[PDB]
Amino acid sequence: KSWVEETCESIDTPECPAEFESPPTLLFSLDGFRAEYLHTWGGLLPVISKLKNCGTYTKNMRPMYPTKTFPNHYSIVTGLYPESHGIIDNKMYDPKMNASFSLKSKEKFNPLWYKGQPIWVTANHQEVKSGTYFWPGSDVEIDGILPDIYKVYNGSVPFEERILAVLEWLQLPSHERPHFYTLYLEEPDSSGHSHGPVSSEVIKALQKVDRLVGMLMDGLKDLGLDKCLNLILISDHGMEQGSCKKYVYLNKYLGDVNNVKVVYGPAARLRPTDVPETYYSFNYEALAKNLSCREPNQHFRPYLKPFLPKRLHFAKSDRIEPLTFYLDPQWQLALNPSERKYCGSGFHGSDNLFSNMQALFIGYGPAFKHGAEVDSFENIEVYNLMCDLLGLIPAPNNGSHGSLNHLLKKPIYNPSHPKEEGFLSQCPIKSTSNDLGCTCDPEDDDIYHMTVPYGRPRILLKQHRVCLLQQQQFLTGYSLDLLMPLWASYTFLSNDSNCLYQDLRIPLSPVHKCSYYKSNSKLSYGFLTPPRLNHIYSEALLTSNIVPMYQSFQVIWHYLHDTLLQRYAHERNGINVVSGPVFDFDYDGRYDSLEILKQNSRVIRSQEILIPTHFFIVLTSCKQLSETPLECSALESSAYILPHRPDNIESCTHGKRESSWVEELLTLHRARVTDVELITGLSFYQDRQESVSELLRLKTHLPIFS
Ligand SMILES: *[C@@H]1O[C@H](CO)[C@@H](O[C@@H]2O[C@H](CO)[C@@H](O[C@@H]3O[C@H](CO[C@H]4O[C@H](CO)[C@@H](O)[C@H](O[C@H]5O[C@H](CO)[C@@H](O)[C@H](O)[C@@H]5O)[C@@H]4O)[C@@H](O)[C@H](O[C@H]4O[C@H](CO)[C@@H](O)[C@H](O)[C@@H]4O)[C@@H]3O)[C@H](O)[C@H]2NC(C)=O)[C@H](O)[C@H]1NC(C)=O
Ligand SMILES: Nc1ncnc2c1ncn2[C@@H]1O[C@H](COP(=O)(O)O)[C@@H](O)[C@H]1O
Ligand SMILES: *[C@@H]1O[C@H](CO)[C@@H](O)[C@H](O)[C@H]1NC(C)=O
Ligand SMILES: *[C@@H]1O[C@H](CO)[C@@H](O)[C@H](O)[C@H]1NC(C)=O
Ligand SMILES: [Ca+2]
Ligand SMILES: [Zn+2]
Ligand SMILES: [Zn+2]
Repeated sequence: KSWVEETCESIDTPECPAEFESPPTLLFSLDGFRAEYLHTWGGLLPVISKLKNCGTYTKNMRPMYPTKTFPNHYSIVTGLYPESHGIIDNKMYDPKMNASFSLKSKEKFNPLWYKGQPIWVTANHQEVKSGTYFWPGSDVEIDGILPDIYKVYNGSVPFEERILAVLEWLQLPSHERPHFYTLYLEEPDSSGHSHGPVSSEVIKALQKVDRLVGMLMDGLKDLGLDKCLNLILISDHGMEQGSCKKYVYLNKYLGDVNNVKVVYGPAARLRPTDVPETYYSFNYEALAKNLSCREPNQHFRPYLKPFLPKRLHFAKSDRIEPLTFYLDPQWQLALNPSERKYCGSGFHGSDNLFSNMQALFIGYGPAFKHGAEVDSFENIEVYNLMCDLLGLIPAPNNGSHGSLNHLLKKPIYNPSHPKEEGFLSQCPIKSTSNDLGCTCDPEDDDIYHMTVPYGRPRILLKQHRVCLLQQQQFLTGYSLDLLMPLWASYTFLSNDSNCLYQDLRIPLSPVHKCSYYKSNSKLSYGFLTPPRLNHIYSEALLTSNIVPMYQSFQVIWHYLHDTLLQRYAHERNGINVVSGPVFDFDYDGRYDSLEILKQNSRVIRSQEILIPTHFFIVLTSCKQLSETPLECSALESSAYILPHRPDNIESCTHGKRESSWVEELLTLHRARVTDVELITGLSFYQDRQESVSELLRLKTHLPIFS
């Protein structure tokens, strides 16, 4: 009986043959295996389905941006964002090197492109042999290290020969036998491109890849290793059906120009022709503004590199062009119709939150649970997972180590909460009482636990001075070094102007007085905590609850609290809200140091002001609608990092449908709670009853579009 014909068998304890001390780990990749494939064509894939039913499976695995082979395949083995490991796209360019990158090119084998530290390099430093087969970055030597057994990429090599090659390596002597293995197949990406996600060719491809995996499992069985191997069946990205009618050509707005170069695709980037002579000299801002809101329902959008949604983490790299394009699903962008390969073929590279861009993940073996289905997770989390499977100390990556513990029978690493590095001090009443120049028209522990029911946010800032200011409706973490609130937490239940009051607990600043704010200047102040809470709550009009805010953002901020927030309280039976300013001028996704904060502190209206680049807001509710946010058994989190812009060009307000463009902006700039943590230096939910690993799972979560 073949392996696919046999039923499920619990591998609680690894049954390894002699000469094996511990189960090896094989990374089997199926390029272009969209997540919807297994959802829909499960009855046609008996081998893949059994690995799913007897292993650890996830409906959707979220890949990196852009959704391309090389960036994702390299992000898997490095656990790094594409902006950090160097491989931004299949085709890219480095200005500082004056060299282009391509799959079919000599620059591909240049070690100056590959940053970070892949798993095979990590394994080598800790005396662990590795045998790879056609994995991106295996041909090139990183840090002067090459896998003990490698093969320079040759797509002409038959798949059946690739499997046998790995099977031959598994038989090597105990001292010369690799402990980590990789496998790569071009299917069903190849068939996906030429005929589309919904075709007879992909079905034939899926069945082909399915039988090929069955051959591997039969091969493992004949070697007596079917219950002694950890298998991770993964993919790089999904597949979307392209159309000729749904394509964007830049020439229609620019003309047959030759001063700009466009890397075509659903994730388009733009660089000048005179490069690197005018790589920085070229002002992209004008071109971006000249391309925005040209169509009534435009399916593309010009984005300056720091203005992209933070969830993508696609700014802090030299190779990424300062001008990018975000496109709607099923849409690609190019300069001229000649540059593009084809318009009506299957493509990928779209937003990583799109339904069809989702990838595959199946963990099978003694280390993985049997028939366990978990929630979605990013591919950068797999790096740490493999380190635990190979007994390796992971290199510094972007994955939350320990967040995938629920996949393993016996988890190896037990994570802990980050210690508070902040210098927590107290702010008593000391300075009474200045004139604010404002016109106003006519015990403690119980209120604490009510405002921060999951625990106060911890200050990961080193070594920032923070005070805890308690009110009757909210608790705010105030900064003494920046003289403004870092965060404000409050609970909003299902059903419950030019005037201000001086907070005697904080030092007075010239920007706290209303006389500072005129009706002419676009810059004003906004509240972190809505004043219409619970008559009218007056402590929300405290000076310590205001932050510098553009008038254009107030359009979004008011609708967020006056309309959406109240609706969410009815739908989710109340919400706990934590809000605050975000300062990331270096667009790296992490909080700025005191040094760079002072460099970006503008002066306006004769006063020095540090204005936020973004504003974060985290919404927390109960998974059980019968419970209020003060009595959650399990949490329901959703975070947002909203861009603080002087205007609303990104939204195309023109037509004046306020209720439409705002919600679309919120959903677009949704982010992981971890993303908010990383960019603000705060830690949430530390006093929550669930374990750290569970809380990591919660904070690293993102909803899939469509
Ligand atoms: C995802 O995960 C990845 C990996 O963890 C994260 O990527 C890492 O980000 C950090 C923070 O940005 C990076 O650290 C910085 O490294 C830079 C560059 O290093 C080089 O910089 C100069 C080259 O021109 C040079 O000055 C440096 O030379 C020495 O510098 C000091 C001297 O004592 C020494 O410590 C170094 O070892 C070098 O010998 C160096 O060649 C560096 O410029 C940054 O310095 C900042 O911080 C230091 C204090 O540590 C401070 O003194 C400086 O003033 C400055 O503020 C900083 O060290 C790191 O390189 C990244 N790692 C990888 C592998 O990419 C990424 O942040 C994560 N992303 C997200 C979204 O979380
Ligand atoms: N290691 C590699 N080196 C060069 N090309 C590769 C490698 N792996 C896959 N490819 C090619 O990349 C293409 C698929 O990439 P993608 O279109 O982004 O899904 C196919 O043409 C593959 O043959
Ligand atoms: C940049 O690269 C191009 C193409 O190889 C080359 O023609 C040019 O000389 C290079 N410029 C510099 C500054 O070296
Ligand atoms: C690629 O692999 C095929 C099949 O083994 C082989 O015939 C061919 O020689 C290889 N190409 C190169 C460039 O070596
Ligand atoms: Ca920063
Ligand atoms: Zn691919
Ligand atoms: Zn492809």
